[PDB]
Amino acid sequence: IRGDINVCLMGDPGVAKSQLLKAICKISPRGVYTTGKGSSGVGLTAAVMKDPVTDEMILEGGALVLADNGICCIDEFDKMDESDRTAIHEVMEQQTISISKAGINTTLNART
Amino acid sequence: PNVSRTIARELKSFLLEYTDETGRSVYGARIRTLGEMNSESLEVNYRHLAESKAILALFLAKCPEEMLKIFDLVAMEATELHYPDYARIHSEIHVRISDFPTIYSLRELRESNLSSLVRVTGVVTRRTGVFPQLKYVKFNCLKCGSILGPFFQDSNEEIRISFCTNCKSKGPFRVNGEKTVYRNYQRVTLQEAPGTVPPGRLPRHREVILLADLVDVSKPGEEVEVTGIYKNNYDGNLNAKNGFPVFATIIEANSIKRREGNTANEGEEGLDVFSWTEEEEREFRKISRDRGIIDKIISSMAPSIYGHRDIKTAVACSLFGGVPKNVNGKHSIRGDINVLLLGDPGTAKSQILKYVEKTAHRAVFATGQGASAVGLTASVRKDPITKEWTLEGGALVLADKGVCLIDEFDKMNDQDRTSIHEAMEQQSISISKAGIVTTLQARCSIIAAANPNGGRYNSTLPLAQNVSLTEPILSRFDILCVVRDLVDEEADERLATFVVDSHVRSQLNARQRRLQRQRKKEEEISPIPQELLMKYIHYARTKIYPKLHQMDMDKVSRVYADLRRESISTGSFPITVRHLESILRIAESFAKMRLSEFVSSYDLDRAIKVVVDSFVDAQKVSVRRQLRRSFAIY
Amino acid sequence: VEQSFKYTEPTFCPNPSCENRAFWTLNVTRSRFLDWQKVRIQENANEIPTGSMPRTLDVILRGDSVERAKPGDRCKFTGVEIVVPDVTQLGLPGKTTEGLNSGVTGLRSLGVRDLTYKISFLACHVISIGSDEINELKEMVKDEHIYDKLVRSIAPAVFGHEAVKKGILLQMLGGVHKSTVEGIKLRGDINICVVGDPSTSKSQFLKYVVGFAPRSVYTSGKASSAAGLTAAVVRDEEGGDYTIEAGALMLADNGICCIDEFDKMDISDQVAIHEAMEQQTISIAKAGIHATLNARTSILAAANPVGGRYNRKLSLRGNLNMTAPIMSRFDLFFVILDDCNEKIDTELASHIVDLHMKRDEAIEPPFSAEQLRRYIKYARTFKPILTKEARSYLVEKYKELRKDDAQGFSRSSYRITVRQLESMIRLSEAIARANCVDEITPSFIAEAYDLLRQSIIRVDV
Amino acid sequence: SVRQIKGDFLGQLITVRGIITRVSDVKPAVEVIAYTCDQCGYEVFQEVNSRTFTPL
Amino acid sequence: RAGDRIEVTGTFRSIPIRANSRQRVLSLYKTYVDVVHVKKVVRQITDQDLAKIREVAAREDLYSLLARSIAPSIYELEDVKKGILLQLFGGTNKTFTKGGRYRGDINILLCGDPSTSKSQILQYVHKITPRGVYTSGKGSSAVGLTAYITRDVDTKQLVLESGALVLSDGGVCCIDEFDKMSDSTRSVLHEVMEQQTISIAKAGIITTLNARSSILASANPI
DNA sequence: ATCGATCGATC
DNA sequence: GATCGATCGATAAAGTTTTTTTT
Ligand SMILES: Nc1ncnc2c1ncn2[C@@H]1O[C@H](COP(=O)(O)OP(=O)(O)OP(=O)(O)O)[C@@H](O)[C@H]1O
Repeated sequence: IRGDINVCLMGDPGVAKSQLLKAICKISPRGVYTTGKGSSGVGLTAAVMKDPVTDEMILEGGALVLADNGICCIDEFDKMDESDRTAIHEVMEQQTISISKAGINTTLNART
Repeated sequence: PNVSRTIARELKSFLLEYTDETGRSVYGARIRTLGEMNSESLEVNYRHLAESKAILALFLAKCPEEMLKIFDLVAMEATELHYPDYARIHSEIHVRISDFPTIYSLRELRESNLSSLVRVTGVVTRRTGVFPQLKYVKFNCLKCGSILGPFFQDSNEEIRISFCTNCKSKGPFRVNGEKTVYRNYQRVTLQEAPGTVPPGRLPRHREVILLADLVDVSKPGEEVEVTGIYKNNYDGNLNAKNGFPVFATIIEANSIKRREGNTANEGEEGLDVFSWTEEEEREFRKISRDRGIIDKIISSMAPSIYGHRDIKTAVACSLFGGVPKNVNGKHSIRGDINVLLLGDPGTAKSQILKYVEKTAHRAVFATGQGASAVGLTASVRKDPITKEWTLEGGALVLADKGVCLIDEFDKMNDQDRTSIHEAMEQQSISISKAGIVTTLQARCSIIAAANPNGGRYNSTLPLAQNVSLTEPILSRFDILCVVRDLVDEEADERLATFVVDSHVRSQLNARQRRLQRQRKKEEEISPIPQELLMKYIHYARTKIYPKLHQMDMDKVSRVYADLRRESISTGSFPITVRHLESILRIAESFAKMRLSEFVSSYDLDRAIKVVVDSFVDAQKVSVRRQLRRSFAIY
Repeated sequence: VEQSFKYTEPTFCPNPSCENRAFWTLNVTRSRFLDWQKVRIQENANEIPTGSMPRTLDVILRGDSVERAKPGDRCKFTGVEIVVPDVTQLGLPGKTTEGLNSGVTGLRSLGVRDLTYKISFLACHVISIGSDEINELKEMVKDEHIYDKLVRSIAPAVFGHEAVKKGILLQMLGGVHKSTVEGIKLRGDINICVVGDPSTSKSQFLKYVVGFAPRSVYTSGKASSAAGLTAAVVRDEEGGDYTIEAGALMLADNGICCIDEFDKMDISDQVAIHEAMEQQTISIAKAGIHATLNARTSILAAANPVGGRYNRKLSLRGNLNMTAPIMSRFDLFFVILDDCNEKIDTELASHIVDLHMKRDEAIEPPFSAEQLRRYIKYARTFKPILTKEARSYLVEKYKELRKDDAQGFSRSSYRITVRQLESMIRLSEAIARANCVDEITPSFIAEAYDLLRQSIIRVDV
Repeated sequence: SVRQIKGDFLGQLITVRGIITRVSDVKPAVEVIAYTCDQCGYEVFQEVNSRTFTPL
Repeated sequence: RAGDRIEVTGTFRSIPIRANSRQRVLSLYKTYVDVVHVKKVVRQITDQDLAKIREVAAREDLYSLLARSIAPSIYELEDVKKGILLQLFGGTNKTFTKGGRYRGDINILLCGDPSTSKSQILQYVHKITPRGVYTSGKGSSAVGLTAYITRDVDTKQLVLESGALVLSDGGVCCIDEFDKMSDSTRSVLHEVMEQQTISIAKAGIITTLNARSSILASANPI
């Protein structure tokens, strides 16, 4: 069964409200912060990328493969939505944080 | 050995003493003619090849190349008596071989084919330029005799040694610079053209090494087929696969010819003869001094289609062309004629354009959807891994007389049509997209296959209401051929009883008896057969230039002025300064077919009465009133 | 003799006491060769546990076995194993700890290196799974009603519709293609469609033909974006742009392709296949040189009506749901009608249950599948020519026919012109090509005239 | 800070602050050696130089 | 196989490496383990189970007994529970020698009220079948399903991995989002609905490979 | 700059 | 004729922002 409900906000002040949310996220335990640029929805889960001359094809990731059972505080919901909008459902959809690339088909947990 | 010395005597007899087809010394005539142009080439007739292989099939398919080296030195003496001291210029000749009775594709090569004659087709991809090749390795020692004679270097093997006939030390071999001539070298690599191939699969690669007097005959992109030998070079080094007991492939060539068309022949139209030496040029004058030739040629041009006359007047006039008359330091003059057809969906308009593709010398058939807005003209293909952004043109730079089908590809009509109507207006157009500012020169011709939105009379109103093509691009053409067919009986049978008989048209003597069968199958009513009529268009276009007079001019002055006046108050589509330029242009097109260089009086009113009627006959219900003006021109 | 995996230098036992191992010269004269190729294999689909990067290996084909291995099929092999290293030679200078076993393999008698050993595979022989019978044709050609025997023995999954059963059999065979000299190559086939209400007996023939016909592909023709029906080259990949592509026209070279659902394509391909219909070649110049490819095809179609139910009092000029000149470019149809009667549903119910029995094979087609299949392979080896003077009988029929469909000078542009006269004889020879008669009688073209005419009065109200 | 440590600070002792990035793993380095001949058993010793060396 | 939770009972070793590829020079080592034993974390059909189910097969209410067993927490809703076990009892391949080639597999669907264990029922069906699929939110696509060209990090060559519809050879295709699926795809499932196959038109090769498949659809309102 | 191979000289 | 020493020759390098059609 599902636990760990998710509350969302909306509204357009001129206060730049990230200080009203994410200041809590910068003192809360296991609360990692993200933005629009950088970690996309494919960059939210784990992936295989380039590395230095040492052991390549390591499983680099974003937030949800490392912020399990914590706080995932996000901003800019209309940014990089072609990969984001599916994957944010996949934590509310129970336990399907996975890397279904050509490399492997293993699935890790989802509790955030 | 020594009996091959007699072989040269045994074939110079067997070749030069007699040429077939009632003598005439055919091969004994084409030798001196290519001596006159100073172009270093010869041919061999296949029927002569059929007769000069009886003792030589075991000296062609057994040993192809050293037979040719002793075959080369007899051709000097075959013309040294004819042209004395011809060896003092360029000192060299080598033969070429004509067609062969094999149909090998690229896939079908095995071990049994090597070190023998081969024939294969394909297409030319990425190619290099022209380098010089050393060809005569004057070897050089350091302390002993440093001139070991000019050698005979091979293909990619680097034939050298460490020490021989001077010492046995490790003294390397060097060069010097006295009297080493150079032949050139041009490594076109070949890709299999996707024609006769079981589809849905990949292309396959080869390599072709050209030779001295066969450089840059091909152009990149164009379809070719090559006849040469097969060779091997076991270099013992390859670095895509591992090193293995394998060996590469090199195809050296002896000849090369252009794309061929309608591959169904048995003894002709595969070899580009196009060599109007004696039996043609002595004949071709009396066929030009007759009185109804222009009433005979255009009737007998496209034999398969009976139809209305005026299109065959126009489409024969299109590939005959005019003149690119240059001028002093001022604006140039268009030397092209660009027809445009308009037809009902079901008349023969798709066939005359198909048939004229064969009867031209070079062509292209970019039709319908999929014609890119840039791929017609030149485009830049990006570099490979260590190269530069080079210029690889497509259709229009290759085709000098090209054929497109711009009917109504409406989704891409707003893409490409900004790139074809400046091939005419600002003729010789080229572009500088992210590359080099250059200007290629392409004096191309354009025909078209327009198609209205449904029936031919989709409105009573003018042609801006009929076609979706707007005014100014449409005005870059000269004439609008339009068809009509409502209801008839005796004109209907004149097609109907005609086309039914066309479907009824479905060993040395017997090779020619089949060739004699080829005469009567196109000579039912005998309309001047196409065995030779295409064979003189190629020098009807590159040998004769016409001129005009001045006393036969000012009749046309009121023709342009009054008809423009008669069509502005009644405005369907206008005429400008360029219509009268097309008036005199197609006038001298007809006079080029008299092989005459002049302009008569009979050709002007002929050329007038093919434009004035073909303009007015698409107006309105009120075409009947305009025809009351029409015979004032006549 | 016996050049090994790296022995590019035979340097053993000269005849006299000359300089052994000093040089070599690979003679291209006496050293006989053999021809080979190196391909990769892959594991079959019904054995993978999951998408777990299905590994592979490589083979070598040595003898005549070259080119027998058509790529992309289930296949078997001989089975000799081998291991091949290649690291040190005369020419070019020879992640993780792969080749860790190689450090054991050092210190041979020549120079100290790190020679590996990688597993490979060699084959010798390939296979690819997936009389009186010649006298049986001579007996079966001496029958009488085989034109009527064949039409009853087409498909057990259909009942009735004896008009359209006649047409598909003529499509199943081929016509003629030889034509006039020095110019036009005429039509080579017929092309017939049937429109009707979906989820009916239209879909059964489409199931029937694609196994019954030689190499005939089926494609829905809905992917009108990338490639396939529309022909369009691929982007620059691994060494070049402007490469040819597949699609269900090029591999239908003497193959009978079948596409459906004409309504849902775009407005651009409706001239593209219209180009592909009139003659037998297509042309392309998209960002590369012109291509001269000739897809010798014969299409089969089944579109959808404008509302799913066909009106009766009108013509199909409204209900064709496309433009005008492709229909005139097409042949005629014999549209399948529909009705709800008390009797036909009951007999079709009995017709379907014994079929949908696991085993009720009491229905008897008077031929089998394969003896019909080899029969038309005997039928294609003739060339019947009209020789009688019924062409004078022929021309008056069309001359009467053209004055019917033109109901006025301002009547519609579905005027059946001289384009259809070719089909008016090239079906007329093919029906006589079914009954193995090498010439054309005026009696045989009786079924030829009305076959358009009973279906053009379906057009003309 | 690292912006001004360019000069005479070679072969000396300097503390620098900063931010640690690109942490590698723990790997065994070599400080002594012992080759075995399997005849005499005298395991030969040598010192270790920089990151590449050669046996005897 | 690659991609599972694992435990190993390994010894320890270390190897030298050559710095230059063509000399005997060597010094920062690389370690690796050597495993002695590893651990992750046609069935053998007995006869007591066949005897046990025949007691259940003696019970006439097996339809009702399988009606109540499929829901450990779900509200009753008898009508949806009919076809789900029926599709799981997915017929057989009643195939003739000549003609036909029909298969008894059918296709149910459902749509309607949002989040009525629409996914958890599909998760529950994923429990009851060992070899099946699971759809994703754009995990597969039109070109991302099959027909691959992909430049893999081991050899940079071609690999043809099967799509999920071919991958269910012995299962039930569970698939969703059939109102937000792109119209570049939702065009090849008609072929596996009809000819039970996937036709591949890729630069590699052509293949008419079949797909023994069975589908259900979980749509959504708008 | 170092290592390996080949050639020459000496025993 | 074989072995040892000296001299000469050959062997090690690295990539990933602009621009094209296309969907
Ligand atoms: N006047 C004619 N004489 C002989 N044959 C004809 C004539 N008109 C049509 N045909 C025949 O009709 C066939 C159909 O081709 P047709 O020329 O009608 O295409 P089209 O309607 O011109 O095509 P498009 O409109 O796309 O150019 C041709 O193969 C041709 O042989």
